[PDB]
Amino acid sequence: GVSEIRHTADRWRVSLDVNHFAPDELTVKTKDGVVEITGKHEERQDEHGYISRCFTRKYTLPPGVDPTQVSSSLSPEGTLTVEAPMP
Amino acid sequence: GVSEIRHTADRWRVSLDVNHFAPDELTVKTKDGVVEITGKHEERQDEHGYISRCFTRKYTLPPGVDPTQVSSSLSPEGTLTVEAPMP
Amino acid sequence: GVSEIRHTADRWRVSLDVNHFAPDELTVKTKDGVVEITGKHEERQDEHGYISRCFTRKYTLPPGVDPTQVSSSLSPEGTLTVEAPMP
Amino acid sequence: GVSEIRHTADRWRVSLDVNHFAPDELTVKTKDGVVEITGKHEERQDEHGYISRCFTRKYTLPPGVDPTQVSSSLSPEGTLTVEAPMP
Amino acid sequence: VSEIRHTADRWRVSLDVNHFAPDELTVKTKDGVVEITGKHEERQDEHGYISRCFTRKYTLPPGVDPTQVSSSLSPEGTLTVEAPMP
Amino acid sequence: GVSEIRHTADRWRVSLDVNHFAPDELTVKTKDGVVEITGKHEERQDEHGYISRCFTRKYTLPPGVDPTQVSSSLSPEGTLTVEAPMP
Amino acid sequence: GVSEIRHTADRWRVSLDVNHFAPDELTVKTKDGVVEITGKHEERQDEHGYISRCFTRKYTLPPGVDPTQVSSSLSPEGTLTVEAPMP
Amino acid sequence: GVSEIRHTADRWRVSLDVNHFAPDELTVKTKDGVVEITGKHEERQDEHGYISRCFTRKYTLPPGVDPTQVSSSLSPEGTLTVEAPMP
Amino acid sequence: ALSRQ
Amino acid sequence: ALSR
Amino acid sequence: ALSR
Amino acid sequence: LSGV
Repeated sequence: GVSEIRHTADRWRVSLDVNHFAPDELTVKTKDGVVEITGKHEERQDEHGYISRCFTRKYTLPPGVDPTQVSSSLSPEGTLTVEAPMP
Repeated sequence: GVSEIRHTADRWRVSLDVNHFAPDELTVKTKDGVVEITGKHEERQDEHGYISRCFTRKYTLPPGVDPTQVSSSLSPEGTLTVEAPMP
Repeated sequence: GVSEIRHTADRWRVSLDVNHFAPDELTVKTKDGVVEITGKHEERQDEHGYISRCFTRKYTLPPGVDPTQVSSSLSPEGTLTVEAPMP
Repeated sequence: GVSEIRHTADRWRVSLDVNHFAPDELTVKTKDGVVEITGKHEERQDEHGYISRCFTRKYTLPPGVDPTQVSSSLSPEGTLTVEAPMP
Repeated sequence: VSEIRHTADRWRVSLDVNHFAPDELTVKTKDGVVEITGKHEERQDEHGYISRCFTRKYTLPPGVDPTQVSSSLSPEGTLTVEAPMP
Repeated sequence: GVSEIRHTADRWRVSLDVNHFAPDELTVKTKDGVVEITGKHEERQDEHGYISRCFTRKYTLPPGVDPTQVSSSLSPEGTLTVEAPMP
Repeated sequence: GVSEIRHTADRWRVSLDVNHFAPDELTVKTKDGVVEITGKHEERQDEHGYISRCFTRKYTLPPGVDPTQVSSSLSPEGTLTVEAPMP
Repeated sequence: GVSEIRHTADRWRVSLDVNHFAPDELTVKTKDGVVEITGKHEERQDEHGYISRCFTRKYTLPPGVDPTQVSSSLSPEGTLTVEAPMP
Repeated sequence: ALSRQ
Repeated sequence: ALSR
Repeated sequence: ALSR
Repeated sequence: LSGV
């Protein structure tokens, strides 16, 4: 959903609210200067009934950042933080 | 002769927020006494980058409801209302 | 992945799930009545991150199979089929 | 005097299925802020023929984690868990 | 079942007509309306001999060139009628 | 005298779903040992647009059935049954 | 059921045992002077476990038979009878 | 030292009649603790006409059985016996 | 299913 | 259900 | 690219 | 002789 920007002079960083998705339901790939985040969870009951969800969000990276140095981690509250050093 | 007032049948209803989706991107279908709402929109740009979304939510109708009488309407604020008359 | 073998009176055939390897990363050679299948791919992102893989698989053929008649082909879904006619 | 309660640092964690490999056939090392998980087993017979396997998977650690504090454990089912304390 | 597939650049609809062959379907546009008709003679299906006929109409958005309407039937019996948005 | 028990003839039966047609839009007729069922409804507005439908289906009766003993009944679910006693 | 031939001077008639198939799981079609009988049922529990079945059976008719006069019916014991009048 | 007498493990067994199918028309596979037996033969002439058949039957293995130790054998009479050793 | 705390 |  |  |  809402994405927060936490860039600094030394690190490229974004945080994404994905509270409906578990760690095994998210994927983060980096290719050709674009970070791609995909999520998909099967049908299950929430507070209102049965629902399934899927999404794909893409971020553009500044030029020259090593795609092998991108790290992603989900918090127990459901915040996905994607990070990488600046060139 | 005089005019007459008539009673009207109760109505079952549910409400759902779908502000990210357009009218041509939402479908309402009934199967075996179950209302199925599907939303899907292709990749678009937003404040943070590119995003695409999809979902399917289900509701079990009260017994006796005529599935051919289910209707829905989308408000300007992106709220979808689904209702049907009770027998 | 899974390996399925079927030996009939007219044909010998094995199917192998190698859905992480490209066509130019697989090799099939026959010698001394044994089929040798080797795969290797460099570092590459999958649904969990960067990873490289290698494997060697060997199958013993039935007597009399002509090694010049062994055919191998990879499907779009990543299944490698190696088969040979019986004498 | 009274007893004291203290907070404890979060933990970064990843899990990996490696049921094909024995304990001594797996290694876990850190270098340049990256965790390297390597598996490798020599040729051995199974229900189909003979098979040897190798793989190296990598993970970029979150910024500021002490690489000397990385630990791993392998369940009997065959899942390797790697974790480390956060700053 | 007339699955709508509209976008912002293309008006598109798909219709299930698995009991009809290509030469048994016709699509024509007139006065801002697309008309689809199917008809096939007596013929055996999974239950016995049967003949069928139908006519379906859709309203096009105003300003669609009727010469830009295309119709095609897939091998599984889906008829797709589409046109571009002006 | 004593009361008696008598056997009764079997019954031939077919069922056909005609949920799109109203009772007065269906006809059942027998000609030359063939049961003809015909449905027809005029142009009608539905969820997608306008629609008119027509069909004729035929069933061959077993030999010897009395065509004057053919009957039919339509359930609320829109299923038509056609029945006749066997010789 | 009973899988026997019961031809007479005035009627071509055959019976077939299909006790594992329901009426709606069988189809009889006549084309090019050949009767084609198809059966298929989904995986279901029987006295031994889960099982699915499918079969195609063909009979050759004598010349001159009108395919619109072919009758077929299933008894409660599971015998499918197909018959037609002789020219 | 002296020789030794050892007890042997019990065996699990099921039997199935498949006289309509040749050996090269049957497959036995184990997956997820379930044995899957498939038979399929193309159209051939028999005493009544032409016939093709297909079936798939399943059995649930007892807990603890090694799926790689499942074996089968076809008798001349057409009976297929599948067995495997118990823990 | 988690991720909601 | 089936026949039988 | 890879097969999958 | 030929959904969605």
